[PDB]
Amino acid sequence: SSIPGPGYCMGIGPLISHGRFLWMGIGSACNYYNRVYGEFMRVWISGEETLIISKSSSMFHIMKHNHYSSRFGSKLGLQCIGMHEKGIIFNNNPELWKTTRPFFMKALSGPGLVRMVTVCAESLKTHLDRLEEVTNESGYVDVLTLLRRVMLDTSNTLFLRIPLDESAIVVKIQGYFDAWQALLIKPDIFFKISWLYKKYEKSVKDLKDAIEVLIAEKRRRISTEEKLEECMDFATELILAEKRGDLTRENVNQCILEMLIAAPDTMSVSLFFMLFLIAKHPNVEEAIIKEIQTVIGERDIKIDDIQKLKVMENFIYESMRYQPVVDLVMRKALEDDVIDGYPVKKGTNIILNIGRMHRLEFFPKPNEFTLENFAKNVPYRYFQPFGFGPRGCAGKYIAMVMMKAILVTLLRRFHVKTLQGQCVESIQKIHDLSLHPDETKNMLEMIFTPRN
Ligand code: HEM
Ligand SMILES: C[C@]12CCC(=O)C=C1CC[C@@H]1[C@@H]2CC[C@]2(C)C(=O)CC[C@@H]12
Repeated sequence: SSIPGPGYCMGIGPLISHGRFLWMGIGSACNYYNRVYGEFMRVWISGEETLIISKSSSMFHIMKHNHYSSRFGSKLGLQCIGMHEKGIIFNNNPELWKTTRPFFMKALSGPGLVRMVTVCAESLKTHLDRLEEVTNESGYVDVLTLLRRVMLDTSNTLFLRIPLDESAIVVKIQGYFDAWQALLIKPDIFFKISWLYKKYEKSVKDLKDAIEVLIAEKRRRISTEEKLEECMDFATELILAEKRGDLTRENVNQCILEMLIAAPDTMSVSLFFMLFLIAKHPNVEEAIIKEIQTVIGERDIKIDDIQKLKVMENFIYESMRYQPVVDLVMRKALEDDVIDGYPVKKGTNIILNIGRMHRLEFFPKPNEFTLENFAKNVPYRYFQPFGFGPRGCAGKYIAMVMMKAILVTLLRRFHVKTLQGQCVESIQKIHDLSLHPDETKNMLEMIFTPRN
């Protein structure tokens, strides 16, 4: 099988397609190109041939096998944000990625995942008592900012635990994400004309310098520390690995950065969307509340409770299916292969359009939000919200814990209303690297009225 997609008009196809990605945003471009051409098609980002693929089979092949455990993107852009051959998220050096990932994987499972269930709860509680910090005169809560701050507090107290300016760092993290998003697929040309990216360069510096402060203190505390065996955590594990000779200070520093931003970037937007679904789906809200009564009562949330919360689990999955935040995934082929029908050379970029795939394949009612879609056990090869295999989401397990943890603690205490008719469908979203609300609009606030 030869490959679908636009014509290579002797060097115009590549320029229009890259330009389309820049103009529309990565995610909407992927959808455009899938809807026009096949569910398996070719495009160019910069020069290199880049496949955009929504076919469940192809997705599964790619994530399963070890010769796709790379991503891609502008080397100059990645260098700019400090992700070029450094952390793990966009660390495309196979050997260096291989050696770094285990640190993340240890921290996001076993005992740390058990700790997380209560660290999440206490953080949100603590923030819901300080609801003045986020609420209007008119009673409107800035849910996004609330969520970001608890995601950051949570992440800190589990992986690092140094005191910090919660509010300031949340704003800096947003700046870093925006920068990352901007520069990820910008052509080299862009980086020559340098009053066009100095803007972003400063966002990165601001976050990177704020974290250098924290990791500096963390270093001091480790050197003085007496019973070092007792109080292990992600930051420490890394720092100790450097102190052997396994890791580089620069790399450590990026991994710490990357762990802190991860949840503020993604969890908060997912829970936001989930809250807007709860608002406009009262049928489901009851079921969830009934389940909480049955299972938890007015006891504190505990690790053993989370498996029992079957309805909420399905709610989360359906929210992530229907309204994804991470609707697409970037890989690269490290060896040649045949993939479904088509041949794929090494160095070929890949974009798995998992958000489109969740509407085209397995589910009874793909285009409407219903828990009937998760009434019958879903095979993991028809629904990958986190990905799987050697480079799947490192937080995939702990994330589900955290989402159940915060929804329970919030919905226990507050009914959630949404201003006007506003719903997830009527929210105006940007659809570039991730899929998230356009924050330059308004009517993104919510209202929290008590229970009992
Ligand atoms: C709703 C929540 C989340 C979703 C939907 C999500 C989804 C994803 C997806 C699709 C990937 C790409 C995996 C692949 O290429 O197959 C990914 C990567 C990643 N996620 Fe998440 N994620 C979430 C939360 C988190 C959290 C809370 C953390 C950390 C605390 C995290 C850390 C990562 C990391 C480190 C990677 C990169 C793995 C690598 O490239 O080696 N994620 N995530
Ligand atoms: C989940 C994630 C990591 C943690 C974080 O801080 C923010 C994001 C959002 C973008 C995700 C990324 C992981 C890698 C993804 C899936 C891609 O290959 C394209 C989009 C990108």
